[PDB]
Amino acid sequence: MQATIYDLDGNTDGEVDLPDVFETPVRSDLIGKAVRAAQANRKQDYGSDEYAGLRTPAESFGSGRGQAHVPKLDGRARRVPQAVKGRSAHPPKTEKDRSLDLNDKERQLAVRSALAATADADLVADRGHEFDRDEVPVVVSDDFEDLVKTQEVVSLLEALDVHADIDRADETKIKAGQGSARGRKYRRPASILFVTSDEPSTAARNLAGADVATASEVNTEDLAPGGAPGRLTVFTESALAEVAER
Amino acid sequence: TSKKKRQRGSRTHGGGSHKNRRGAGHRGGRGDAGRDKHEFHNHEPLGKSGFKRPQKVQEEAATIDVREIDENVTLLAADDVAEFRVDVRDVVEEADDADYVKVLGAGQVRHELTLIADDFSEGAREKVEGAGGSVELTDLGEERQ
Amino acid sequence: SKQPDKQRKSQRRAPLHERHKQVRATLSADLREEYGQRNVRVNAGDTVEVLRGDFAGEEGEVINVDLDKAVIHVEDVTLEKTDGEEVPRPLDTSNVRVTDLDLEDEKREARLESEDDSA
Amino acid sequence: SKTNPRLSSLIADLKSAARSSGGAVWGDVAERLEKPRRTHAEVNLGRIERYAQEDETVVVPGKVLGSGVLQKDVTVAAVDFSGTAETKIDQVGEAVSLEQAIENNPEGSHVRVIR
RNA sequence: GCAUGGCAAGUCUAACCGGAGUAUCCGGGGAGGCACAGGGAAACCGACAUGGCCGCAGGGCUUGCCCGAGGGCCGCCGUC
RNA sequence: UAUGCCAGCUGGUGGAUUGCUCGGCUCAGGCGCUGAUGAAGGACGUGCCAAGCUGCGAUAAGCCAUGGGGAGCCGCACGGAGGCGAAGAACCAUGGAUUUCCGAAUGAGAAUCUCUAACAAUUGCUUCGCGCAAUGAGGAACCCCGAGAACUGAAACAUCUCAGUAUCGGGAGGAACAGAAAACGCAAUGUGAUGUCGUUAGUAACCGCGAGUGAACGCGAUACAGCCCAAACCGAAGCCCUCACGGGCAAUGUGGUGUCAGGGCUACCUCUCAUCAGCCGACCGUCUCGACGAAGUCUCUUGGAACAGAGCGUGAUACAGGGUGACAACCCCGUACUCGAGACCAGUACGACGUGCGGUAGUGCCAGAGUAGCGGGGGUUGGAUAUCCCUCGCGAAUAACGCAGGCAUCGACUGCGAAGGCUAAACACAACCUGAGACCGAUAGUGAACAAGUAGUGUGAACGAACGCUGCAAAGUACCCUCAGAAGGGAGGCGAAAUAGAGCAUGAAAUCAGUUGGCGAUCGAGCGACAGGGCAUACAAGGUCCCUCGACGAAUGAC
Ligand SMILES: [Cl-]
Ligand SMILES: [Cl-]
Ligand SMILES: [Cl-]
Ligand SMILES: [Mg+2]
Ligand SMILES: [Mg+2]
Ligand SMILES: [Mg+2]
Ligand SMILES: [Mg+2]
Ligand SMILES: [Mg+2]
Ligand SMILES: [Mg+2]
Ligand SMILES: [Mg+2]
Ligand SMILES: [Mg+2]
Ligand SMILES: [Mg+2]
Ligand SMILES: [Mg+2]
Ligand SMILES: [Mg+2]
Ligand SMILES: [Mg+2]
Ligand code: NA
Ligand code: NA
Ligand code: NA
Ligand code: NA
Ligand code: NA
Ligand code: NA
Ligand code: NA
Ligand code: NA
Ligand code: NA
Ligand code: NA
Ligand code: NA
Ligand code: NA
Ligand code: NA
Ligand code: NA
Ligand code: NA
Ligand code: NA
Ligand code: NA
Ligand code: NA
Ligand code: NA
Ligand SMILES: [Sr+2]
Ligand SMILES: [Sr+2]
Ligand SMILES: [Sr+2]
Ligand SMILES: [Sr+2]
Ligand SMILES: [Sr+2]
Ligand SMILES: [Sr+2]
Ligand SMILES: [Sr+2]
Ligand SMILES: [Sr+2]
Ligand SMILES: [Sr+2]
Ligand SMILES: [Sr+2]
Ligand SMILES: [Sr+2]
Ligand SMILES: [Sr+2]
Ligand SMILES: [Sr+2]
Ligand SMILES: [Sr+2]
Ligand SMILES: [Sr+2]
Ligand SMILES: [Sr+2]
Ligand SMILES: [Sr+2]
Ligand SMILES: [Sr+2]
Repeated sequence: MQATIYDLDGNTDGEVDLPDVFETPVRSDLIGKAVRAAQANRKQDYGSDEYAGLRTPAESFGSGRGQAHVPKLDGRARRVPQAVKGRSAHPPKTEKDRSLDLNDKERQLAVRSALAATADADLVADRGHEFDRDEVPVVVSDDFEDLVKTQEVVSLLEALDVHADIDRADETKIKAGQGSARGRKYRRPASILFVTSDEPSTAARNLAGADVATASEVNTEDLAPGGAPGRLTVFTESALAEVAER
Repeated sequence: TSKKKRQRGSRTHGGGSHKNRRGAGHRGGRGDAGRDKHEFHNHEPLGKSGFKRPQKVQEEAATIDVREIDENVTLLAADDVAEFRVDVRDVVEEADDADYVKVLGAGQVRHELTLIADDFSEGAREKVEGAGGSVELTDLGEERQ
Repeated sequence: SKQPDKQRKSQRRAPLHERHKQVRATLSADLREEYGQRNVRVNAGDTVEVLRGDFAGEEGEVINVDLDKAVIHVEDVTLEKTDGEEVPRPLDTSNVRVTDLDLEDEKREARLESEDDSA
Repeated sequence: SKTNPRLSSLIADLKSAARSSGGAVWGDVAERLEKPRRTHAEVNLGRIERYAQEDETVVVPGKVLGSGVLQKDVTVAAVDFSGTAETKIDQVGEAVSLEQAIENNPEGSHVRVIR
């Protein structure tokens, strides 16, 4: 198909062939698998101290004093799992492999599949993104890379009737639970993904919910956050073409 | 829901009497204990058998069936097309870490072929010639006598 | 760091010279323009206006600045004890705004007026 | 509990066709695709060459692979083809998806099942 | 073993290298493994891309009669 | 109706629950030796008031210098009094001063003190004098060299296993160890020091041929680096101490040459950029620390408080995280960007100084002995005839010689020179620094969020808890009454709240006091389930139910 190209003023400026990958049938299960793996792979190993609760010579008295055969020290029960201050019976272990494998072909297929979900306005809308456009993804002239001020990217997005999504992401959620005690107090909706070619857009990155990537390494996660396909994206002239051979 | 997830409240988690799942006695001994006594069943029998020759006095032939060669003649365009002429050595994978290449005669040969290899099987020849073809024994192949 | 425990920790355990920044307050529009800064370290000479608590709206002279507890006392911003005596109600500088500086110290003034640095 | 959404749609389309048209193969192939993957067909070209005949659509309730030689000019309809399979077949005949086959022949007539 | 998914006469990379948004991730790396031939202690030799008959599903026809993948019973082939 | 049963209400007791996190746990990166110049550790001191912790050392929570920093300060610790600071204090970085006693502990002795100048003891050098030096002890583990179990598995058990594990002795470093072939043996016209990682592979090998044990060559990677002696031929041409004088060492050989691209020597060609020694000396990168740093504290409403809702507005290379009286990019610290310094890389890389690579011909001049090798006995190993080592005995050749290529001998072939030595980098650990987290969230997580190795137990080795939360602000309750009363009580004051008033957020159950409903001093025990009656019931969150009659009317079914 063909995709319309836009200049920094938001005006049309020709158009190009939308590469074939964007016609890859959408496979949400393969995409979900890909995201699930990337998420598991950055998780850190953990586990309780292997000697926790074992630093004691506590011994059981056995039968005779009308007492349960429980290891005790200084009249205190210890070591065993049912004992307060005792060891953890089956605790998290450092040796556990918390990574997930994924064949390269299966992963690459998912990237292509996620790329393709980006060109389906109905899907993009279902995913949740707020926009008032018909063509998707949004293709823009390579000059986009030369921008510097965030507000300039704002004007362009407003001109492109795509700024509504940023307003959507301009609301953080203060999570329920103890994540807060560990630095995970906030979370927020995912908005527009800017895919450039030379370097990620420093001008767009700070936008609420925004994500920036480069055609050479954009992955399943930026294309489909949380494994949900159809992210409202904005490619760069060259980014669009370079992404064709992924 | 998995089986594991359904065991809470069951008490014995599928073990039957709670006197069953204890130590190695419940397995009749650890590892292959009793492989000649209480658990001889389906176990390989005891004993020695044969011998082994030293690994550096052993030859490993790289083999291929005419069927493989013949089925890919056209595809193997990057290889001679005479009155096809094919040096099996340039065809067999793993033909490097092998001491020699041998052509076996499994399948059919629907073309006339001139095969060059370190050795062939009786049937490999009968078939190749039978389809108006020839067989050329390599120089290395000159170890038959 | 990004971890809440460490963030609070570094603040509660900061050495004295690093606590000056815990008693800084935003400058009035004029002063901001005048010294090219958005805020300053509140001194026991400055005049300030309360913009938040129960004393929001009042202005007064800073009578004391406690670095140990990172708080300030402002003239007339007080509480009445049971015996009747009047005592100061400590304020977080974050709820106040400096409307007039005490530049009796050449160093502070020099610091404020310098451009490469702030006071 | 199939996981591939496309496989699910195919199965749904296969049933719609078998119920609405005079075609029992489609409902048959559907019943087989509903079975576990391990039972799905994995057919090499050599087998299609041995039992297929022209003007009779070959239907594979599985996937077609590239071993062997196909010379007969036949139309093969499968759940999927390996890159090579689809290549060899297209040379002497034609490779088609069950989704296409179902559309060109809802009645599912003149067709031979191969596994 | 099984269920699901990729790829398929192949399949997968390991350590590790480059890139980067720097533990994630993108590209590279096929060393090596398993599969693609077996039998024999070894020396050593080396196989059905189908020859016959039943027949389920399915297809065809002029509605009992054909074609009949898979399957079943045999031939035959490699080797000790 | 007493004693009393069941349920609830008000108030306790208790500290569950919810929320909170100054502590843990684990991972990652960086970094990494200290001590006779007396360490690490301990004891005892040291403050205006000072018990504990922290700091410090008779100059005792500190003294001095330089830079930073800044109007405050006098640690944890929110008191009282007093003092210090523009003579620029506090605080921070770097460097310096002081630094009691015991402690390797070293003049001798000793439970931290005492007695009459001290490297005690063992060594090297030696001016033969403790004159100059070394050693000793510490360190989380990691590392190297020695000593070396058993429970256990084999369903018993002895070989075997657990395991060269636990534990013990000795010793080094920031990393250790190894290391430039008497190699390999994909046998080759081939590879080319050594670790390590992936693989080779649970393969070869071992084994009551049981259970079990278990490599290597190679290959892909990481990192790369190669040299020095002994002797031959020379023969004092030399080295160490001292400013010097001078002394000491050295013919039992200092020094030159040389080191398998064998060397030396005699005779030649050519030439050096090899090597070795020394000089100089980074970039970059990584880690940490630091400077700078945009934009609202606008309106109304609610509230004790706006960081809430509604309205208006703004920055962003900054929408990480935290703080601030409630959900904060724009109130404060920070964060992005940019910049600075230290540390590590590394005295390395580069560069430069000197030295001089190599080739021909001749020469049986030189080339590491209890060795190579064999036998007896042990251990160990996958090592099987074919692992490595110990022990007793025996014991060679001299490059024209010798060793190896998985049984022995002999020949051939291929490889390689043992019995002298050094060697960067790539790898292990985590004390220390920093960062991180689908980890735990106060009976959890460390034994330890608190006085934590604390209180406490044991003659000793050693053993070892529990204790988190007022409030926005102490505004931490003035005055009065009562009382033996700084108690407690009453009244009162503060605050949104005292049912927030001190183990002071919330405040379960067990259970206690008082009390409400139901039952109750002639009656019977798994305490109930299901039916049905009594009595009891504020609202809200349920709104149905009863009687006459009529309609419908299954099985069944009359007088
Ligand atoms: Cl063998
Ligand atoms: Cl097949
Ligand atoms: Cl080799
Ligand atoms: Mg515990
Ligand atoms: Mg919760
Ligand atoms: Mg200024
Ligand atoms: Mg002494
Ligand atoms: Mg046993
Ligand atoms: Mg090592
Ligand atoms: Mg046995
Ligand atoms: Mg072993
Ligand atoms: Mg080997
Ligand atoms: Mg042993
Ligand atoms: Mg605890
Ligand atoms: Mg309470
Ligand atoms: Na303990
Ligand atoms: Na792990
Ligand atoms: Na049991
Ligand atoms: Na390979
Ligand atoms: Na360090
Ligand atoms: Na004290
Ligand atoms: Na000191
Ligand atoms: Na000494
Ligand atoms: Na002496
Ligand atoms: Na046993
Ligand atoms: Na026994
Ligand atoms: Na044994
Ligand atoms: Na090879
Ligand atoms: Na504030
Ligand atoms: Na051994
Ligand atoms: Na011996
Ligand atoms: Na050898
Ligand atoms: Na607690
Ligand atoms: Na009742
Ligand atoms: Sr007894
Ligand atoms: Sr079971
Ligand atoms: Sr047990
Ligand atoms: Sr068993
Ligand atoms: Sr038996
Ligand atoms: Sr290979
Ligand atoms: Sr303080
Ligand atoms: Sr304080
Ligand atoms: Sr691959
Ligand atoms: Sr058959
Ligand atoms: Sr090398
Ligand atoms: Sr030698
Ligand atoms: Sr031999
Ligand atoms: Sr407790
Ligand atoms: Sr611990
Ligand atoms: Sr005792
Ligand atoms: Sr009162
Ligand atoms: Sr009736």
